[PDB]
Parts: sequence; structure tokens; C-alpha cells
Amino acid sequence: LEKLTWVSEKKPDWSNVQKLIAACEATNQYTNIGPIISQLESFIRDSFLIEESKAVIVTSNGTSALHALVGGINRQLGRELKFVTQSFTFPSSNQGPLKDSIIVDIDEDGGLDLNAVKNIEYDGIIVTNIHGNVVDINKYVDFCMNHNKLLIFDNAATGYTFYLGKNSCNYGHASIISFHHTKPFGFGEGGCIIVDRLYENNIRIGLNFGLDNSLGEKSQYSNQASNYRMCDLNAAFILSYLQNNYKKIINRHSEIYEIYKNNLPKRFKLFPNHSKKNPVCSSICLLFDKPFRLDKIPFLSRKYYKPLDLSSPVSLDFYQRILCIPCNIDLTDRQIYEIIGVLNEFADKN
Amino acid sequence: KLTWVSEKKPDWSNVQKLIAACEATNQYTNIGPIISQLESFIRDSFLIEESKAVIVTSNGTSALHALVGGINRQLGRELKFVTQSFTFPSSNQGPLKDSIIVDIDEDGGLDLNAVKNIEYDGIIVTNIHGNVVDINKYVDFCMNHNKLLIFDNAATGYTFYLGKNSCNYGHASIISFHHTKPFGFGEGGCIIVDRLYENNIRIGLNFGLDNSLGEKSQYSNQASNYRMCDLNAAFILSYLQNNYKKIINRHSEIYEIYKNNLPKRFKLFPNHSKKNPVCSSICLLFDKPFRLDKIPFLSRKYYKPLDLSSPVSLDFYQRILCIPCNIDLTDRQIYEIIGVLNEFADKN
Ligand SMILES: Cc1cn([C@H]2C[C@H](O)[C@@H](COP(=O)(O)OP(=O)(O)O)O2)c(=O)[nH]c1=O
Ligand SMILES: Cc1cn([C@H]2C[C@H](O)[C@@H](COP(=O)(O)OP(=O)(O)O)O2)c(=O)[nH]c1=O
Ligand SMILES: Cc1ncc(COP(=O)(O)O)c(CN)c1O
Ligand SMILES: Cc1ncc(COP(=O)(O)O)c(CN)c1O
Ligand SMILES: [Cl-]
Repeated sequence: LEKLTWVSEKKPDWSNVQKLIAACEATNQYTNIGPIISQLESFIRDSFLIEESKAVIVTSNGTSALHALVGGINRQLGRELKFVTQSFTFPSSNQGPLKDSIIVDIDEDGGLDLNAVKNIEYDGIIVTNIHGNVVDINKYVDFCMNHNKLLIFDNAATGYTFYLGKNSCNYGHASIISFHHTKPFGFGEGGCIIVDRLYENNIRIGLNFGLDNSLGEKSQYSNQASNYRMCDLNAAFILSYLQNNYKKIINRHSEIYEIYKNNLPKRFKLFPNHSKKNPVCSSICLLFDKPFRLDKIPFLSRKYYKPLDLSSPVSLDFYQRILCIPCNIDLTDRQIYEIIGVLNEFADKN
Repeated sequence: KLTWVSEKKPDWSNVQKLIAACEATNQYTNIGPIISQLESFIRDSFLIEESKAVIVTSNGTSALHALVGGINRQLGRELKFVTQSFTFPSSNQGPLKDSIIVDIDEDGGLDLNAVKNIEYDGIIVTNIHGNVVDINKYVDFCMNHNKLLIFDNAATGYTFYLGKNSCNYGHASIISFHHTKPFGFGEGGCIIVDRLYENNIRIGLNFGLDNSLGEKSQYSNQASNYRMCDLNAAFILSYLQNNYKKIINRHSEIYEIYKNNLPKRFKLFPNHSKKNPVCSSICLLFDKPFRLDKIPFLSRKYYKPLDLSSPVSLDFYQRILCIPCNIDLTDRQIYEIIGVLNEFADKN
């Protein structure tokens, strides 16, 4: 267990990366949507099973995926949209165009508490599918349909979990994924928006300051936009990593979830998850039955997410009870069983 | 035939040797082993002063936004900046989405007359395409009125003012390493900033999360993901190692030809430097408004005013011609351009 790493060891396939970036070299186009962007967006669409009704839009990072998604929709609708995010999530959904988002608690199933938005003025909600686990997506889709609200899934850590027969990224108006090095599908930095086609053109123009190349000299910036595009260099490293490893990651991460599911240590439960098939997790998240401190676990382990608003009791209860265990393609079954042994010993003494 | 930028190709051997450091530790972002190498290269090669931090970011826009976000976090409020209309949209986006837009004066920078009766914390002055404003008039004004001063040097990485890189003036400046810039490769940015703000700006590239506080780290709503990936750092560092000297020298030599052979009724963009600027494009001003589609070679007008009601900014936009300036251009091509522009002056 001294050998545990958070992330599998990742190295460029240099001959493959050079083959991809040769198309940049040929045209001197390495950004502003060069020849690699379409290849990675196509690879994501076909490999992650994104539906035809959705755009696949790569961005510089998972954060810029969320911010470009919101910026683009704000520009299309002509106002700064007010979003609610859950406290039990990463800071990205209270930053950029979401810097004044309303923060509310989660319910005990891991997602934003729809009861907390009863008396609030807002335009949409952002629901986080934690570390590859999914919430009961239909209850958010129905709520947002009934109340004419936009629905975004923060799928930063959740690229290939299936809910009722399709990739969870295909639900709500939009979802985002992260290709940050720390993520299963990540290499360096990167993000992706999966979004209803109605907003696709404004979101793409929104990566380029709001400047529509189709208008030529008549293009006009939007104060809702920024520089949010993915560089073709980064697209090549991410595409090469996925071409060489995507299949092994989806299979092994499912195999790793399978061992914990069938061999749960005493007084630990799996994090709430609504997928029939095993999720593809960024870490294996267990909930101990009472608060505990990370320093009592003698192997590499973390707590996510530190609540954005400390006045959210369910979020804090989860933070206090969660254990996030490394989940990557370098982990051995021997290590998984030894981890389950250590948590059984921890359970005995606490 | 003309191109906006020079053909740029990775030195694969050198890029691989740099990224070998990432491969040995599996660290390719969150400040891997290349970031300090690029920031040191910039410090030494661009002649940044010891009183300044060099902070690499994902792009020139994120350099500006991370600079503002970091200072907002340190001062505990959302700072109100004024920017000039004759600039790129970055200074009216992100934390600057509600910046105040005023006109330029005829020397190419923010008109200090326009801010007399306005409430604001700071100004952003754009040094256009490698040309510099009268930097000390801004430095003195901001000292007298206790205002923050930022130079948008996105296109102005190596223009000197009173003996030192123009990036060393104001509280801070930013540079772009966008592929379209002389020093660029792919995407990238850099903040040059007073050390007082260095720590909060570096933490603000990481959502405001200070890895020094361990589990006590607390995010800022003024921050984001603004860091430069080590992969990009390697491609930018390799390109600068192999080319920065050739670029500075050839861009100066290109400017020399235009300065000494100005086409009729064209003037050099206002430049307060006593040395030739290192330009992202050669910016000429015609004596009257004209349409780009009358120029029969690759050319642009930067910048379309952010506020089209700023009359000097709109006049500059209507009269400007931005001509390619890169190390692939031959002297023969430059004299051909000046020939076509003499013909344009005759016909217009
Ligand atoms: C982004 C990029 C642009 N260019 C060229 C294309 C154009 O002639 C010129 C300007 O590109 P452009 O995309 O117009 O930049 P902007 O919209 O900010 O003006 O640079 C390249 O050669 N390579 C690249 O990677
Ligand atoms: C950024 C990065 C992190 N890591 C490892 C270091 C840590 O053990 C783990 C998490 O990184 P960390 O920097 O803590 O990210 P976060 O703030 O999202 O938790 O990933 C890599 O192995 N490679 C990388 O390029
Ligand atoms: C839930 C969530 N949302 C957004 C992000 C931001 O992704 P990136 O790090 O690629 O900006 C993260 C990554 N920490 C995340 O975990
Ligand atoms: C003056 C100015 N400011 C900021 C930027 C933004 O830099 P980047 O394209 O690297 O985001 C640019 C790029 N055109 C610029 O010209
Ligand atoms: Cl000078």
C-alpha cells in the first residue's frame, strides 16, 4: 500500500502525438480551432456515446467548460443567469460567471436538495454527479421541466456512468467533463461541454470572446465570453491518451467498483449511486457510519468535497463521513483486498 | 502568399527532453517541473526586474483575469477598473466584465481626462502591437491619485521605456503567448506583477486553494482555473529558446524599413519608446478613414473599439492598417507592401 498513487502513471505515446500534431505543423494552426479539435470532439462523441441532439465542445479545462457553458447561454438569452449549485462540490460552480451563484445543501442521495430552492429566485440549477456516481437524474429533469429551469450536470469526474440506458452526460440541458490529469480520462488540462444543439453556436463563439468568424469584420465581442477554447496541442495529448487507454480504464474501473461492492468493509457504505451498471469512478467513495479524521487511515486517501458553504449540514456530514480511495488502472486486486482489510481493522477500533 | 505569423514547428527532441521531467513524476499540471523553467526563462530573456513576479497562465486573457482576481482576493472587494475602448475584449470580460470603457487620446492610450469624475480603483492601459504609450504619465497619475495601474502588454513583450522592458512599469503587466503573437506557441500567458500580490495571484490560478493550509485551504469566488499546463510551458519554452533573439532583432529590422520608407500619407502608430519596438504587426495610420477591402494583401484592423462611441478609438480603427510582421517576411515582400500602399495612397 506504500505504492498507492491517486492517478495511474501517464506518459505520451510520442509517435502517436507527433502523428496528430503533424496536421498542426502542416497548416501552422495550433489553436483557434485547428485540425485536432474535431478529432477529439468526434472521439468523445463516438467513444462516450453522446447523443446526436448534443454538441461536444472541448475547452481549456473542466472549469472553463462550465464557465463557457454558462457564458454562452447568458449571451444567447441576453441576461446573466442566476444558478443554484450544491454545497458538496468543487469551487468551479461558484466562480467566473457563477461567482454569485446561490449555494444550497445536498440531500442524502448526493445531489442538490430541491426542497432548498422552494422560495428562491433562480434561472437554473447545477447538480454534481460525485466522482463517477450519479444522482437520481430523472427527479432533476422532471423538476426543471415542471418549473421551466435550466439543468446542468457537473460531470467533471463522471465521463462514462450510464443512467437508464445512456451516458449520464446526455441528461439535462448540458453537462461538463474534465480531462485534468487527476481524472481517469485526463491528460494535463482539458474540458468538454455536452450541450443541447440550440446553444451550440453561441457557446462555440463564446470560447473566442463572443467573436463570430461568420460575421467577418462585423463580429462583436460579448462581455459574457472569454478565451475558453482548447489548444490543439492539449487536444492531441488527450486524444492519444484516450486512443491508447480509454477501454482499459472503463473496464478496470468497473472491475475495481465490483470488488468493493461485493466485499464492503464493516460500517462503510458505497456513496449513493443510481446507475444499474457499475459507475466509472475517479476514486472509490465510501461513507463510514460516523464522522472520522483522515489521519486514522494509514494509506493514501482523501476527503472530497470540502463544502463550499459550511452552513450546509448534509454536505458537511458527507465530508466528515467520506473516504475517497485511489481508483486507477495501476491498482492491483491484492492492494484492494489489503485496503478492505485495513478498513475492517479501522471499523473494529472506531 | 503573406502569413500573419511565422511557421512554427516543435523542436521535438527538446520538447521531449523538457517533458521527460513530467514523465518521471507524473506531474503535468498543478505547477509541474516546467513552470519554473519557463518563468525563469522569461525573467532572464525579457529582463524582468527582481521586484516583479513572473507568473505563467493558460492564455493572455487568463493572465489579465488572474491578475485582477488575485488582487480582488487580497484587497477583499471586486475592484472597478477603467479600460480604453481601443483594446481587445479581454479587459471587459471575466472579473472585468463590468469595467468602465473610456476613449484613448491621440498617443494611443487611455485618456486620463475621461476619468476625472468617475469612481474607480484602477486603470488598464494597452500598449498597442508592441508600441508603448508615455508610460510615466500613467505611472505619475496613478501614484498621485492612489490608483492601481495595469499595462495590457499582450502584444508588447519586448518594447523598452527609459532603459527597461515596458512590462516592468505599473503594478503589473500581462503578455500573451498566443500562436498569433511573435513570442507565442499555441496558447499561453504571463503576469509580471509587484511581489506584494504574487502569492495571492499564484493561489488564485488554483481556485484560491492555498496548498500551504492543507485541509484548511479555502477557495475564493474571485479565482478560477487559470494555471498554465506544463505541456504548453514546454512548447512555449522550446520555441523561445530556439527563436526569441532572432524575433527581437528581425522585428526591429522590419520596423526600420517602414520607418525609413513610410508610404505616402501613412504615419507610424504612436510609440513613446526611443528604441524600435518589437511589433506583433506593423501598425500604420492613414490620413483618412478607409476600408480594409481596398488593401490587396493580408492585413487587419485591430482593435475594433469595445465602445464604438469613443471617437478617437473609432478614428484610429478607421485609419489603421495592421501589416504582417514575422521572421518569415523578406525585405523584398516589405518593399512590395510599401509599393502597394503608395499606389493605394495615390488612388484614395
Ligand atoms: C490561431 C492561429 C492563427 N494563425 C493566423 C490566421 C490569421 O491569418 C491570423 C490571425 O488569426 P485569428 O484567428 O484571426 O486571430 P484573431 O481572431 O485574434 O484576430 O493568424 C495561424 O497562422 N496559426 C494559428 O494557430
Ligand atoms: C496535477 C497532478 C496531480 N497528481 C496527483 C498528486 C495528488 O496525489 C493527486 C491530486 O492532485 P491535487 O493537486 O491535490 O489536485 P486536487 O486539488 O484536485 O485534489 O494527483 C498527479 O499525479 N499528476 C498531476 O499532473
Ligand atoms: C466537481 C468538479 N467540477 C469541476 C471541476 C473543475 O475541473 P478542472 O480541474 O478541469 O478545471 C472539478 C475538478 N476538481 C470537479 O471535481
Ligand atoms: C491587447 C490584448 N489583450 C489581451 C489579449 C488576449 O490574449 P490571449 O489571446 O492570449 O487570451 C489579446 C489577444 N489578441 C490582446 O491583443
Ligand atoms: Cl525610451
